[PDB]
Amino acid sequence: AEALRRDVRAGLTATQKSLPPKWFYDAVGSDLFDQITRLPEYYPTRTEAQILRTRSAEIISAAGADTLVELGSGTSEKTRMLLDAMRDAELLRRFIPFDVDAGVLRSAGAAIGAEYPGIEIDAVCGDFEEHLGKIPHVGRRLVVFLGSTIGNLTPAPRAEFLSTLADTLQPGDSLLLGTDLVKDTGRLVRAYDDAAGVTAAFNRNVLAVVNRELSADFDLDAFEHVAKWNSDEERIEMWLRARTAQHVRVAALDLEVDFAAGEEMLTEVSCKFRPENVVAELAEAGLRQTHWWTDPAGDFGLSLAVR
Ligand SMILES: Nc1ncnc2c1ncn2[C@@H]1O[C@H](CSCC[C@H](N)C(=O)O)[C@@H](O)[C@H]1O
Ligand SMILES: CN(C)[C@@H](Cc1c[nH]cn1)C(=O)O
Ligand SMILES: [Cl-]
Ligand SMILES: [Mg+2]
Ligand SMILES: [Mg+2]
Ligand SMILES: [Mg+2]
Ligand SMILES: [Mg+2]
Repeated sequence: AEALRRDVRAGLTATQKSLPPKWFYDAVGSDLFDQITRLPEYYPTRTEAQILRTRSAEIISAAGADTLVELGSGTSEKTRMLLDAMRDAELLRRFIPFDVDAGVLRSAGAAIGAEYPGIEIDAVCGDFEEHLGKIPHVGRRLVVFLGSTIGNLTPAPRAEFLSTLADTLQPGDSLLLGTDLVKDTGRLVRAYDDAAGVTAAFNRNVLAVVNRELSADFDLDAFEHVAKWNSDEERIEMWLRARTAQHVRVAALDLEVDFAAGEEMLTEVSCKFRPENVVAELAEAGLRQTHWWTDPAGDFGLSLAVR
């Protein structure tokens, strides 16, 4: 609660307004993201799923893990391919989902616990930039971070995250990391600006979160969804653009802020990767990439790495 107060105050009073994307993921937002994963324009989920379908047995063989830790786990739908391979290999003992959204952990924990009789479920609620120490150091761990969620951190915080995560890995542990790759810029923008309007609803939902949690009065349909490709930084950006001037009261903060007509507020970055740079970022964090896989079109990459 304090985290949200501080993030919203800092974000809305900055000259370039912004909100952190972790706050998209309340119950409504997590469900909207689940819908995003099945949009025709949003290739990341099905392409990473393709790689996992092909490579899960190999990944499990390489890792030899009895414990799957998943960061930003969400519904853990793709994760079931890894869990199935761990069960086939007679290795699976434990699943540790980690997420900021307590609801999605309760749902996924319940489902996975039932689908895999005899495995321990130990859900951890937290922010993966601050609370990795809540994850138990137990067993032989395959730590999984799918979806290119690592791209939702800009380069300095990403490097700090990776180094911190690397320092939690013991010998015998492995990191499986999904990274979305640089590609045609039209395909990229459309993946964040679908015909169905679902991404736009997901984006505007951060305003609903602030409205509810902090007693604010954002008018959601006064804000236009804008997805941009930033070619200098090689990242997708999501923005909310005020269609007309807006006066917003955030009552829990005793705060009033103004949006000019046309004023844009940054709600998310999604950094896109060049394959050879993924090796370098891992190495910088003290991790040796041991395997690299891509889908048949080269849209998406999956790394396995160790200390
Ligand atoms: N800072 C943060 N700390 C912990 N979880 C976060 C987070 N920011 C986002 N999340 C969670 O990470 C997930 C991002 S969406 C990705 C979901 C799923 N792993 C997939 O690959 O499809 C959501 O479940 C969201 O609630
Ligand atoms: C979760 N993260 C990987 C998504 C979040 C997202 C999807 N659409 C808009 N934002 C992405 O950056 O593609
Ligand atoms: Cl819009
Ligand atoms: Mg059996
Ligand atoms: Mg209005
Ligand atoms: Mg309205
Ligand atoms: Mg538009």
